[PDB]
Amino acid sequence: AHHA
Amino acid sequence: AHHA
Amino acid sequence: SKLLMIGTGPVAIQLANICYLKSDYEIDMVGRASTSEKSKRLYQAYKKEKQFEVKIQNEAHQHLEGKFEINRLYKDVKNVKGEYETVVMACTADAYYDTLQQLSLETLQSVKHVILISPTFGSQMIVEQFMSKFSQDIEVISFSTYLGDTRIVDKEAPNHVLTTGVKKKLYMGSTHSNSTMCQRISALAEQLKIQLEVVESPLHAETRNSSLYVHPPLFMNDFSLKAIFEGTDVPVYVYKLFPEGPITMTLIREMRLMWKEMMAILQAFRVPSVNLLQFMVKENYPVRPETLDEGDIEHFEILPDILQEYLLYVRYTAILIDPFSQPDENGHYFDFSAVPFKQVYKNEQDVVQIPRMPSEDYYRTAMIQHIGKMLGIKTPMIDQFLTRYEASCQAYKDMHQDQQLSSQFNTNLFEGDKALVTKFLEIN
Amino acid sequence: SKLLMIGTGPVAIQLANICYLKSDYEIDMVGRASTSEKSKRLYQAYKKEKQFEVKIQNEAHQHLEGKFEINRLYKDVKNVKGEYETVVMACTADAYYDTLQQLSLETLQSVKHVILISPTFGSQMIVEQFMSKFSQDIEVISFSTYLGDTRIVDKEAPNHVLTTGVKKKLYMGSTHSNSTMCQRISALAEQLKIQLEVVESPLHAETRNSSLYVHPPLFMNDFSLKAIFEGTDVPVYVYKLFPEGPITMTLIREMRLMWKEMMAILQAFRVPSVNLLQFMVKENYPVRPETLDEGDIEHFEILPDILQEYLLYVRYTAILIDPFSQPDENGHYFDFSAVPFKQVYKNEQDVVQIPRMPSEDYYRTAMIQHIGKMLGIKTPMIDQFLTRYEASCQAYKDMHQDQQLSSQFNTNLFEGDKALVTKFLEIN
Ligand SMILES: [N+]
Ligand SMILES: [N+]
Repeated sequence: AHHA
Repeated sequence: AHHA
Repeated sequence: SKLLMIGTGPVAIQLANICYLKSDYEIDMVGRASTSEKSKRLYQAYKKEKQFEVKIQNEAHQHLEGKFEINRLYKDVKNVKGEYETVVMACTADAYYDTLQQLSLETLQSVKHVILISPTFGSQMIVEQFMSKFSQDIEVISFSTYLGDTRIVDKEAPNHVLTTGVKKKLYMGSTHSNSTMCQRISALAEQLKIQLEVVESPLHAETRNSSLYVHPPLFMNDFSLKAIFEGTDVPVYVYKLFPEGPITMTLIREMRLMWKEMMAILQAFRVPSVNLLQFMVKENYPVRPETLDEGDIEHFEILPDILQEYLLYVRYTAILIDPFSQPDENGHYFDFSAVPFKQVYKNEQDVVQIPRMPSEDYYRTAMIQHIGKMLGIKTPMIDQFLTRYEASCQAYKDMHQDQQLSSQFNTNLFEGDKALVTKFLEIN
Repeated sequence: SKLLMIGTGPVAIQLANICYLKSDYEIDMVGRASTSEKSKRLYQAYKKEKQFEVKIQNEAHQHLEGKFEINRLYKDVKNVKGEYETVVMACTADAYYDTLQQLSLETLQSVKHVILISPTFGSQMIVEQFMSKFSQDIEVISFSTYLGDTRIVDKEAPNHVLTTGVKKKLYMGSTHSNSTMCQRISALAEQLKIQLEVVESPLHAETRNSSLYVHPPLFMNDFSLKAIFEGTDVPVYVYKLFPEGPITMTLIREMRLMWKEMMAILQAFRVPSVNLLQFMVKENYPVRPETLDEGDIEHFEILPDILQEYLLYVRYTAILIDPFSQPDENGHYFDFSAVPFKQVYKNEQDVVQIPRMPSEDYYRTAMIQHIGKMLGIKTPMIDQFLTRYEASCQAYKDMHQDQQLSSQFNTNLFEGDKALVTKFLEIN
């Protein structure tokens, strides 16, 4: 889901 | 408390 | 030694307590029950207790607190009679003219000093030019802003107010250099532990108000005008970045542009320029040393346009939170930017009002626009701000024909004020 | 038609399933139980079930799923015997040389193609130059990045993996223009519904990886290095603004500087420049049209320095949240930037490891530095990044003398890799  |  | 205090809001009460405690004046206050349910509750509350009260939140400000009575609370402006040496205007700047013009000739001829507590740029001019018909040597004093934050906790006891904050620095100018009244005010500020820079003119002081430069871009754009006039699907916030709020590169550019148009106007009056960034960061809300370079803050005014904008954007982003608040155990700080837009609303007589933001900025900006024309300075950014606000007002009238609307929705307001500025600038 | 797949992590498994389903190769995989408890659990799990499995989360990616067996899982690199036409490197780029150098001469002489799945800038050069002692016409293929996001849900079943995302665009180059292997890979990408731009060279493809330009400034600064090596009083976050995270005007400038040093290096090899902003915004994570001007995105590379920085800062601020997520009823979006820093940690044998961020960026940046010297291009920003990382490593050793530490804390690593790049650049 988050910034990678 | 907040920005005024 | 009679003082007439125009206004019955929190500001008026704080100021009235200061006069009561620290001056020799007999104090009369004036509201407007003839046109305000707020004013009527204040009058009714004062009539009942026979006392006003200022409380404080931070004991740093002890010297501002107190219970007091005044000599006379007038119910409406037109009731005022007799002679007053000093008039203090603790109303909003757009009412200065409309209020003085209701006083009697006898009252108006007696006045020596008009002290403007929250004037806009142009207020002294309006008020000096007006009062000139009645007085040969009227002294007009402008402050940059009110000294702090004062409010009513309880709407039902509006004679009891609470001062929650005091500003770090204030500015003041008089039409009369180093007058007795300037020096008295300076000694008073010292007694109140409030720093006060005396500047060369009222106009100089009127320009040291960050809101002049910042509120118009923040509130007179499509995003904000929608939030205030139409509403949103989910709450949005004044100080947040798009889409949570209006702040955008576009908005920051509109602010720089407006600031520069104002700096051109100020160069005309030979008033020093305002380092908007330094003001924001050293006088209003601080940021961490790591966020902005001290050289960039100092030299802001001569930095390239794109860099001035970058620094403004960066400033706003740095106060998304209060970086000096205590972070919680997940590393999260106080959400300092979560300030909702106040929407248009029906008063208790079902009349639609436009909130202070941007009601009052329309007046400020309209006056800046009018100075600009009279000086032959172009103000395309200002003009657009005003056009947007007028559009939103017209759109509301078309959309809400079954609704009773305040005079704030009308055009073109402020004719008297404009005529006086026109006259003042022909004469100098 | 034998393929040797170096690696047993999630990436290797995803790729192995693709080969199993879509190619004619017999697949052997190689781990490193001789030096890795992770590798040993994978080997033990595969031995037990005799199956690997890829699941997907989004049914858009059906064609990647499957249960499969391979021909042979090797326990360690040194066990590999025989001939393989194709070698796929699904390990980290810093292990390419160290791994190939453990294969037998017989194996190394047989190889026709080495396919590098997550190479850094310089990887093809290292690998081509190495393999040249054994082969006269080795073909080396570099991708920009791995095709997606694959992980293990459950550490105890590491033969079962989950592909959660697939990239929008990938790049690929070969030492051999429009080779059979390029065309096969292109047809395969089409079958997998993955867009693949074929570029002129492996080096061209290696430069289309946003992480090359972004990770070094983000992770090799005092704020981040402290968070990874020492820890913080409260959790801090990789993508947040100071003080919640490292992002600062200073950090954004360090990124622009690093990007330009890299653009100078690329002009030397006559590889096109990379529009870092366009990449970030059109290929990685989109932003709202209101946030950035389409002209500014398009023309980023020729805009003034201060403006390039402003746009980068603005980009990062715009993804503090996911602006395309569903806001909740208070107007709050998903906290997309709340990514914690992984700290140094003890493996299960009590040896301190440095996490992938910034372990792997030290290697990438060290190679960029070494290309730079050999080309006579100055890289003062790069140099400083490396110096900071070396300082933090040395500071950890001084501070943790009672602790067993991995070889990652040593200097100067990568001698073999550096020698090969040196040799490759003397020859061209
Ligand atoms: N503001
Ligand atoms: N990033």
